[PDB]
Amino acid sequence: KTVVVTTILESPYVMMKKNHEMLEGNERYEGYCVDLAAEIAKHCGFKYKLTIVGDGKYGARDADTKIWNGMVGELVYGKADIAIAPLTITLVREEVIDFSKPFMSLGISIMIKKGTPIESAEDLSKQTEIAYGTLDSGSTKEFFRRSKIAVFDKMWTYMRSAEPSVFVRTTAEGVARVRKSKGKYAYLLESTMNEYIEQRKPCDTMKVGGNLDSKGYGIATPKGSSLGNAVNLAVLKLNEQGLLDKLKNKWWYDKGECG
Amino acid sequence: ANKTVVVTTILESPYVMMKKNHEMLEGNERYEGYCVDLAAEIAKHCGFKYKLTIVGDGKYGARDADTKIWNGMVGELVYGKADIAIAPLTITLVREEVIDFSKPFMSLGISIMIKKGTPIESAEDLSKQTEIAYGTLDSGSTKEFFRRSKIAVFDKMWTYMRSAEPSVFVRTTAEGVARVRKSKGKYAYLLESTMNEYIEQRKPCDTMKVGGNLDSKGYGIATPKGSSLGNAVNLAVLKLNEQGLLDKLKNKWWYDKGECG
Ligand SMILES: N[C@@H](Cn1oc(=O)[nH]c1=O)C(=O)O
Ligand SMILES: N[C@@H](Cn1oc(=O)[nH]c1=O)C(=O)O
Repeated sequence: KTVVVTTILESPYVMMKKNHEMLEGNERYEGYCVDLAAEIAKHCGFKYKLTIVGDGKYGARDADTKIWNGMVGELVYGKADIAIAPLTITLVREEVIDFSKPFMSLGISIMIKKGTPIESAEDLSKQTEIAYGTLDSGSTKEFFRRSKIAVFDKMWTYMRSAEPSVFVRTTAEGVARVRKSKGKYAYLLESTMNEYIEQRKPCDTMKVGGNLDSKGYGIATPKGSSLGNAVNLAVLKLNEQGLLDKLKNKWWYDKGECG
Repeated sequence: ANKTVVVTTILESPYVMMKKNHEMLEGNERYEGYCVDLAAEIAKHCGFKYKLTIVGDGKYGARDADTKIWNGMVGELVYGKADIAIAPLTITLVREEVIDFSKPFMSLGISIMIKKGTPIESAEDLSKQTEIAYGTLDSGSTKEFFRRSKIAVFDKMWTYMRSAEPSVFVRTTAEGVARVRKSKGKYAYLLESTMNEYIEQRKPCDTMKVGGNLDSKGYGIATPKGSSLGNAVNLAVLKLNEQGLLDKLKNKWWYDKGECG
């Protein structure tokens, strides 16, 4: 049986190849997770079909309906057999789906328009001139909503009531907002996307401060899936062979169009 | 029928260390450290009583080629001598094949420790010279890394280390640190970044971590394959990290009382 892989269009993990309109199937995409999927499948011995998550979200649980959306939802409801994307390993998710050991490390970080008067999260919380938000339906937003740390708590109180909305539908939108806000908007996103955007034209953004936390991305499968074991061992072998580092260098620093 | 959980761990600073008056203390009270605190937090969150026991052979864990017998903490789990391992045990493929690991509670990578002033800033530097000797810890993931690497530079380093005389391998991290400190810069030690940065903050502040890490991995809490404690332990680790506890514990044992400024 062909394995259904749910993923999300997020640079440089999964992107549409140039001329993708005349391409079909898996050949339409390119990126770190596209290469990763190939390696995993190769090591686990299964054929697969890449599909972009329907609602374009990562995965959150609606406090009301208590339904899961994004990639997490597709795994939970049997729409997909596995998730191969920059999906953050978290407690709430781990309670409904399984995660392989992490294939990449990261932490929430700050992205600013070059020249912006901000060096840390604490800075952002002390001022009101510069707005700041996060992605929706993701682990970053949850981070602030559940944080009991003074600074983060303060930032959350501000963000959930900010007007206009400081939350964005996609990372691209958060980035575009920073670039077009003349420094009046700072975006909170994972260090991985941050450092990637940092090395791309027009090279007008940069990462400031340390990471707010430390965690990783994991390949996810429906709770109690037979693929779980082989996938986990595959991630470990790939990391030990140095493949994960090669892929990281290939989609991140190689083609460094910035200075 | 709830029973006291046997925790195998290892005397490795600052994860597990003997308290000052350890001889006036008994049981778990004899020890202090990052993993001692971690054990308490996990036990609390999972609701179990435990007994900390230092691994007999003082090794992390390796499979003897030929007899296929595992030693160290990994062996304690495999042969049922312990119920769980709470220590800086590196999550690796060969180990995950015989025991279970929770998600990472700490991140690290192999690194280089030098005596200050030593003319080395990378693994490549080490591989192109013979004046400065270098080695790793025995029965661990670092030695296995070089032994199994297909990467040119690392293969070259392993080829040199495995046959150097006298032996460049040490039985304990402490022995490796001593060798770096007393060898006038003629010895460089390969060890995990975590131990490296801890030592860098200890007197007499004569060692330094140089270059980036050779890899990126983590430490996990290990349990015998199929253990019932597995699930709860994994979740506990995740909750602790999200609460910021783990970041707090590392600063406590690494920097809060650093001895080098
Ligand atoms: N990897 C995140 C998605 N997301 O990307 C960011 O940069 N922030 C954020 O929430 C997830 O798995 O929910
Ligand atoms: N955590 C390592 C033990 N060890 O510590 C080092 O610094 N190198 C090394 O092999 C393991 O689990 O085998």
